[PDB]
Formats: sequence, structure tokens, C-alpha cells
Amino acid sequence: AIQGIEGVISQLQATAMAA
Amino acid sequence: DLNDAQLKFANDVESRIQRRIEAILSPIVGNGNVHAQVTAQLDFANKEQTEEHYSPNGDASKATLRSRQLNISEQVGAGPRSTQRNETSNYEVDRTIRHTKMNVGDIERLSVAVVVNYKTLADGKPLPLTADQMKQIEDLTREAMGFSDKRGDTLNVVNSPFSA
Amino acid sequence: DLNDAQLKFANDVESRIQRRIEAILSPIVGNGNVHAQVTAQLDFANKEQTEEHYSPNGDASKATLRSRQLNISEQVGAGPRSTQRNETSNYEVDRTIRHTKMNVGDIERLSVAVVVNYKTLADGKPLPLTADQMKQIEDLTREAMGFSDKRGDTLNVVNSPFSA
Amino acid sequence: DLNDAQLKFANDVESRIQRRIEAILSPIVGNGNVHAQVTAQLDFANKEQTEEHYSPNGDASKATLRSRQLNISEQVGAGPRSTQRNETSNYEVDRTIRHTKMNVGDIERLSVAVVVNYKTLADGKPLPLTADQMKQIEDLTREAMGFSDKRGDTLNVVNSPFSA
Amino acid sequence: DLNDAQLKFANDVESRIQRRIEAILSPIVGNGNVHAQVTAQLDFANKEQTEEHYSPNGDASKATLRSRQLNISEQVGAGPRSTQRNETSNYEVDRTIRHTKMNVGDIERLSVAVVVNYKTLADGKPLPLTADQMKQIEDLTREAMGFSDKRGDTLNVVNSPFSA
Repeated sequence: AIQGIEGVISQLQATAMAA
Repeated sequence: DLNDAQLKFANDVESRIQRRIEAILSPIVGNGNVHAQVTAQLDFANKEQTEEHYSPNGDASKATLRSRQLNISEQVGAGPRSTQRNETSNYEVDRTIRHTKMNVGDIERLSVAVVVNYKTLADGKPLPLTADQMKQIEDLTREAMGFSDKRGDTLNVVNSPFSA
Repeated sequence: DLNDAQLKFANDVESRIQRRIEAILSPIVGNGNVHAQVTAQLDFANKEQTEEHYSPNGDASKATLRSRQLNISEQVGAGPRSTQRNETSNYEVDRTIRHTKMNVGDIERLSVAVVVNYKTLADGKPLPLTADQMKQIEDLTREAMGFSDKRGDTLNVVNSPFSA
Repeated sequence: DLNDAQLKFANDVESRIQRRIEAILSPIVGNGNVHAQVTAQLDFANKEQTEEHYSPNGDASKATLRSRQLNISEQVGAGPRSTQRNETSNYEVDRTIRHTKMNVGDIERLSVAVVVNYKTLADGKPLPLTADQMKQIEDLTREAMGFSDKRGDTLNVVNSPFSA
Repeated sequence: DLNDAQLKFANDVESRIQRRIEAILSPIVGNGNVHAQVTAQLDFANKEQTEEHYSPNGDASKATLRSRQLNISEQVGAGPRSTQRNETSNYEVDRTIRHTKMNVGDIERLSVAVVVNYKTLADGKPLPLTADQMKQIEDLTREAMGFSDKRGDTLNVVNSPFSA
């Protein structure tokens, strides 16, 4: 989904912050 | 309802472009010796876009690897030669996700009509302007209107004596 | 109900296009020496569109890979040659999802009818206009109406003496 | 609603660029002997981007390894030679994740129109400026407007006598 | 809302750079004999970055090991020789994780326009400055503005007589 890809990029940002 | 708000938005944008053109066209041509009107084709369609890009890794120099198994066998007895190469490679690739929400109310195509007056000297003869001055007016109007070729903007400036 | 609102929306759009044309056509032709009327074919159909685009990866130079298994065997005994190549490739592709909701009330096709008057000199003879002036009026009206060829816009400006 | 706020934001940015240009153009050309107007194409589209980059490890000198199994066999009987090399390598790669949220309201393309006056000496003759002075004005305006070529900025400064 | 705060932030930064330039340019050129204006392209985009770096271990001298199995066999009967080497190595690698959150409001590109006056002696003749003095002013302005080439900073200082 478009919103699904939005969620994927959001989880990538989450990984960035966690690191 | 919403259509009226969009129309008022278009009217305000057109009026401000008109005023910006008039502001620079006033000092040289003179107050009232220039009239311009602007029409704007706007964008009131909500668009949402997600873009994914993968960097190519077909070249061994820029290819990033995690695990690689290379089984090589050469049973020379060209004669009864027997070559066998089993290669397995797992790659990691660059990834770029871009999420874009276009603004509602952007300008798609702007066309502007400008008319200038003649020059009445102390005698009163309406002497028309020159080619260089017309080119200067065209350039100034292009600068004021934000003229662009990707949008498809059209500009027309003509010289004619104003009526009484 | 809703149809009346759509009709009033069309009437306001047509009136504003008419006024924009009249505004530029007034200073040169003169007050009352120009009349224009606009009709607008509008878009009141709700459309929703989702677009998916994949970048081609048939060329090995732009192909992005995650895993690749290449088993190669050559048992030379052309003689009793035996070549065998088992290739398995998993690709990652660029992806672009665009979601678009078209605005309700957009313009599909605009046709505009403009009529100008003759020129009555100090004597009073209704002298018709010239070809250059007619071309200038046509260009100005095209600029004011936002003339476009993709829409299918039609413009007609004729010169005739006004009645008493 | 939000469109009006965006438009006011654009108006304030344009006014401040105009004032910055006028501030430097005033001391040399003189008060009122310079007029400038600015239009700004802005960015009101919310964009979010995540970037992943992998350092290439195809060269054995920069390749980082965790485990490596190298089975080598050579049964010499070229004769009945039999070479066999089974190599398995697990790598660790450099990784860089960048998450970027672009600001809403950035400038995309700035075009500025500046007009200067002539020079009236003690006699009163409107003597035009020189090429060197025009180049200096162009450079000063480019500095004030933040002229850049990546954006696609256009600047036009013309010299003409101001009207009464 | 937030855009106005960002704009005020930019205005304060530009004003302070202007004042810093004026402070050093005042004692030598004189009060009022120098005017400068600053524009700043700022960074209001929130960025978050995580960087991982692995030290290469391809050279046996810098390679750190935890477990190593080296099976070597040589059955000499080159004749019917049979060499076999099975090597398994587990490595420990240096690792550096850097997490960076870039500041919001940093400067991307600074361009500064400075104008100086002429020198009116006791007679009153506006004598222009010299090349050495102009170079000194350029160097002082570069120092005050924090001139850098990575940012892409541009500086323009011109000499011209001020108007009355």
C-alpha cells in the first residue's frame, strides 16, 4: 500500500534513531 | 462550498501576480500607461507518491556482498578436461524510499496579457514605443510572472494607444 | 440541489473569464466597444486513480540483484563437448506508487465568443479595424481565457458595428 | 485556510528579498532611483526520505570477514591433474542509514526584476549609466537575492529613465 | 507559524553577520562609509544518521581470530602427489557505530554584498580607494562572514561613491 510504504520508511527511521 | 474557496484562492494569486507586474512596469512606462491581467491554471488534486530506488550492483566493483560460495573444480586428464564452477552470491543493495505529498493549490500553467500605452510628447502626438523598450518590458514581465517553460507559460505584450 | 450549485459554479467561472477578457480589451478598444461571453464545459465527476510504475531491469547494467547462483560446467572430451550453465537470479526493482484524486469542478473545454465595435472618427464614419489590431485582440483574448489545445478550446472574435 | 498562510509566507519572503536588494542598491544609485520586485516559487510539499548506503567490498583489501572456509585439494598424478577449491566467505559491511524530513516552505526558484533610473546632472540631462556600473548592480543584486544555478534563478536588471 | 519563526531566525543571523562585518569595516573606512547586507540559506530539515564502520581484516597481520582449524595432508607417492588443505577461520572485527542528529537551523550557503564609499579629501574630491585597500577589505569581510568553500560562499565588495 502507499500507506504501507509510508510505514516501512517510518520503521526505517525508527531503526536509524535506535542505532 | 470548497469550489468557491478554490476560486477565491485563484483570484488572489492572479491579483498578486498582476500587482507585481504593475509595480515594475509603473516607474518606466508611467502610472495608468500599463494594464495587465493574469489567469492561473491551478492544481487542486490531492496526490500522494512513494518512490523506491535501488542502486545497480551488476558491476563487481560496486557490488556489496554478505556471503559468497565459490566451488571451483578442474580435472585435467584439450583432452578430457572437466571444469566446474558453482558460484553463489548474496548481495546487499542501497535503498532510498521517498514519500511525497504534493501541495494542493500549486500553479500548473500561467498565461499573462499585458497592454501598454503610447507616448504622448509635449506636443501631444502619440509616439509608439521602440523595439528595445518592448523587449525590456517583455523581460520584466517574464521576471515578475515567474515565467517558466516546464509549466508552459505564455506571455503576450502588445503596444497600442489607450482610449479616452 | 447539487445541480444548482454546480450551475452557479459554472456561471461564476464564466463571468470571471468574461470580466478578465473585458478588462484588457477595454483600454485599447474602449468602454462598451467590446462585448464577450464565455461558456464552460466543466468536470463534476469524482475520479480516483492509483498508478504503479516499475523501472525495467532487462539490461544487466541497471539490474539490481539480491542473490545469484551461477553453476557452470564444461566437460570437454567439437568432439564430445558438454556445456551446462544453470543461472538463477533474484532482482530488486524500483517502484513508484502514485495516488491521485482529481478535483471536482475542473474545466474540460472552454469556448469564448467576443464581438468588437467599429471605429467612429470625429466625422462619425464607422471605420472598421485592421488585420493587425484584430490579431492583437485575438492574442489578448487567448491569453485572458487561458487558451490551450489539449483542452480543445475554441475562440472566435469578429468585428461588426454595434446597433443603436 | 492553509493556502492563505502559504501565500502570506511567500509574500513576506519576497518582500524581505526586495528590501535586502534595495538596501544595498540605495547608497550608490540613490533613494527612489531603484525599484525591485521579487517573485518566489516555494515548496509546500511534505517529503520524507530514508537513504541506505553500503560500502563496496568486492576488493579483498577492504573486505571485512567474520568466517572463512577454504578447502584446497590438488591430486597430481598436465597429466591427470585434479584441482579443487571450495571457498565460503561471510562478510560484514559498512552501513549508513540517513533519515531526512525536508522543510516545508523552502525556495525552489527565485526570479527578480530590478529597474534603475538615469542620472540627471546639475544641468538636468538624464545621462544613462555605464556598463561597469550595470555589472556592479547585477553582481550586487545576485549577492542580495542569493543567486544560485542549481535552483534555476533568473535575474534581469535594465536601465531606463523613470516617469514623472 | 513555524515558518515565521524560521524566517526570524534567518533575519537575526543575517543581521548579526552584517553587524560583525560593519564592526571591523568601520574603524578604517569610517562610520557610514560602509554598507553591507547578508542573506543566508539555512537548513531546517531534520536529519538522523547512523553510521557503521568495519575495519578490514583481509591481511593476516591485522586479522583477529577466535578459532582456527587447519587440516593439512600431503600423501607423496611430481608423481602421484596429493595435497589437501582444509582451513576454517572465525574472526572478530573492529566495529564503530556513530549516531548523529544534525542541528536544525544550520547555515548551508552564505552570500554577502558589501559596498564602500569613496575618499573625499579636505578639498572634497571623491578619490577612489586602491587595490591593496580593496584586497584588505575583501579579506576582512571573508574573515567576518566565516567564508568557506565547502559551503559555497560568495562575496562581492565593490567601490562606488555614495549618493547624497
